Amino acid sequence: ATCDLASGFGVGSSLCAAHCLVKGYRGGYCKNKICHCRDKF
Repeated sequence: ATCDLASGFGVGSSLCAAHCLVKGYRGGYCKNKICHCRDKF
């Protein structure tokens, strides 16, 4: 899962962002324990 607890003292926003950058997003943030990406080109 993208989001957890030991996500670098967070939830999983940094991973979500970087991970989605690979796909084609310009941002990523974990909300409601779910990786929600933003800006899909």
